[PDB]
Amino acid sequence: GGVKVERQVFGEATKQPGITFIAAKFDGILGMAYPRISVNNVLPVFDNLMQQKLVDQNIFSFYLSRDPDAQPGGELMLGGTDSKYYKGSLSYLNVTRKAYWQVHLDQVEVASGLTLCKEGCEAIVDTGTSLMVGPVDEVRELQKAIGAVPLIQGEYMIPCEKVSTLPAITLKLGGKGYKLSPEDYTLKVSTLCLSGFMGMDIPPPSGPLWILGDVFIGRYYTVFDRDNNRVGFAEAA
Amino acid sequence: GVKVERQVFGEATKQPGITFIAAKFDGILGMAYPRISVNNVLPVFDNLMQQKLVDQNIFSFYLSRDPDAQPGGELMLGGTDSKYYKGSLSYLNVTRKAYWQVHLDQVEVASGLTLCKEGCEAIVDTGTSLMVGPVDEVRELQKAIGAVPLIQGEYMIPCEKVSTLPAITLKLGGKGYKLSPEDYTLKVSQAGKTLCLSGFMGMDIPPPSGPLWILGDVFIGRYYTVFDRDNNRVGFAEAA
Amino acid sequence: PAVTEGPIPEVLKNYMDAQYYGEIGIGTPPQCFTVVFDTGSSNLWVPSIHCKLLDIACWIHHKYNSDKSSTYVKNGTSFDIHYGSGSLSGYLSQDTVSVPCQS
Amino acid sequence: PIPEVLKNYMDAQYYGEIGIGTPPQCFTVVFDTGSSNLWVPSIHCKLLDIACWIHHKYNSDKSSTYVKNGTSFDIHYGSGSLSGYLSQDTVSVPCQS
Ligand SMILES: *[C@@H]1O[C@H](CO)[C@@H](O[C@@H]2O[C@H](CO)[C@@H](O)[C@H](O)[C@H]2NC(C)=O)[C@H](O)[C@H]1NC(C)=O
Ligand SMILES: COc1ccc(CC(=O)NC(=N)NCc2ccc(C)cc2)cc1OC
Ligand SMILES: *[C@@H]1O[C@H](CO)[C@@H](O)[C@H](O)[C@H]1NC(C)=O
Repeated sequence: GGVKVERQVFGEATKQPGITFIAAKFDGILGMAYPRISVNNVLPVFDNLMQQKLVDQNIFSFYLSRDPDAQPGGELMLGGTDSKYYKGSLSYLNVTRKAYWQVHLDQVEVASGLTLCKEGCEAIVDTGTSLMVGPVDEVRELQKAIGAVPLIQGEYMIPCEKVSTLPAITLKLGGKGYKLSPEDYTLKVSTLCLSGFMGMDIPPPSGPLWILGDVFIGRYYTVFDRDNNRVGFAEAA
Repeated sequence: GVKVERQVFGEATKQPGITFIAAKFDGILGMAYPRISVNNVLPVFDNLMQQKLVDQNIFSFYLSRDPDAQPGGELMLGGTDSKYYKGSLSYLNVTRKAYWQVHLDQVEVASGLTLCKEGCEAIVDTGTSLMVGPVDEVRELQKAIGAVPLIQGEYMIPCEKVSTLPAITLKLGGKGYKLSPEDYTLKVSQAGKTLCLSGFMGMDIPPPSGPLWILGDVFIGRYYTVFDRDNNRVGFAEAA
Repeated sequence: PAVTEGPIPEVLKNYMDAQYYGEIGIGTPPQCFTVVFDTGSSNLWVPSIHCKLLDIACWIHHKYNSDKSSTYVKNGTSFDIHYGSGSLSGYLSQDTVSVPCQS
Repeated sequence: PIPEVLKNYMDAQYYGEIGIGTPPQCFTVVFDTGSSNLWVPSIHCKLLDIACWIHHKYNSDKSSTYVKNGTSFDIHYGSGSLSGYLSQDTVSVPCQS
């Protein structure tokens, strides 16, 4: 029960400077964004799979487990949606720019009162990002609001005893409200509690951008529609 | 046990970075000379000495290199544990009473390469896990043992090549302290992957203190170390 | 019932709620590699057997060998990718990509 | 002679247990022959100091042999830095609590 993408151009990496890839458990990356952000303008795997008419529906969906114990850890469904991993109906958001899976973010309301992204922002649905990313100043406001303290690389830590007490963070997308409970946007470490919110400034013309990483996708079953150029979300199961 | 009365210490209120988050220990108990003490505070052992709490003013270190052996090491205050060493101690006179500083005659690589040929100054440091030497000298060493640089003066060796590696002898007090490749290489495992870290690190210690070589836990691991304060010398034996 | 093929499920492995990777195949017969299906990038890359000795990551990761594939087509063109976290360089090649590995 | 059992972490960290005060408060320390100062985390450490959150803290109010100094200290190790203030008390090896 699998697919074979013929005549696919890929890169054979010979230089991987740093420690980034030493640490990494995977061997490489299979990019799934639009052909615009493809290095040396190479036709990506899904775009080739589309061209070769290897699926009926040109869509792909991600279920990501938020417990490293669970089996399977996730699922990528090529050419459809797995109904056994989501609740209720999909709610679609139109892609604003066909490079990343870019959608308009209406607001980021912190249950406590604070509202970030008040005039509206642009966000990207990124599976290769584990945390939520936002502008340095906006994310700095957020962590002052949830009693978190900075460590390094725009990362913040919360005392674990305070995680219960924390406010929810709702993301207003396509008119609907996508709530993240403190247990959703915080990760236990080594025992330290890492905030699922990271401060990083993406420079223009691409930026500023918010990144809805695995923290988000883990809570909301994500659908990537290429025929209709939209992103659908449903309460993960 | 022993009780060191009227000891001045520091109560840390700021620990910037990640260094101490990561660390499994709560603090540091320094055991070098009072010269390198911040705000010239009399150190724990110097106080323990003054209070005549031990018969002999010496301290020993056995460090297990299993690593998971029980116990994983021993500090013997006021003596030497004979159950952790082989043969007799061979003493080296301390050259400068700040660190536990001894003269290093040469760094020999079995395959051919000699480093510290005219002689250097080394420090016996328990708070250093690896061997440290000057950046250029250590760079020569890893070219010689087919290791490649990782980051922050740290080098990595393909594990398949560890068998084939040459020994490294340290000439101290006339005697020769060999380190087999299994002694000077660390089998670092993480996320179900194994790498072999070279026990040799390149770092330049600036003057007046430097240049200095550092004989860390890699050395002390293979050689039971004795720190004599009455006679101002450092003794070594083969660890058991 | 006798039904039509339908969608392809690619089981993903979760590492510490930080890494989500699945298995793929490159070549004929397929050579297995684990990849991150990154919706934030548009390029496919795996470590080459022709990788420079300085690249430590290569030592502990699966390497593509073009000589073992019959569907391999040489292009040779050099590439460079920059991600928010890291970077890499190498050269382009063309081959069959199987999902899942199917070896 | 007194034997101080040491714990080995990944052939990189060798630390043993000690006591500060009357009654002794337990802390794990690195017996570093490359340094000459004794320091442990204080209960009066800054909320910003995350390392403090997951490490044992000295409380001078719980010790009867505590003698106040107050003098500020600043240590700079290759790897990292720390600052705090000086204090005097009884140091037990091993903890003996
Ligand atoms: C390198 O591989 C690339 C990718 O297939 C080749 O260039 C592309 O060719 C396709 C048609 O097959 C075009 O649609 C792309 O737009 C081209 N890429 C770029 C950079 O725009 C290229 O010819 C191969 N090189 C060699 C020397 O074989
Ligand atoms: C295992 O964790 C630690 C152990 C000890 C310390 C203190 C320290 O820096 N000790 C040391 N021995 N430094 C080496 C040196 C370098 C130059 C000269 C001149 C002298 C000595 C800090 C640690 O946290 C990372
Ligand atoms: C603090 O301790 C040092 C070292 O023992 C001593 O010289 C100094 O006088 C003390 N300071 C005070 C204010 O007690």
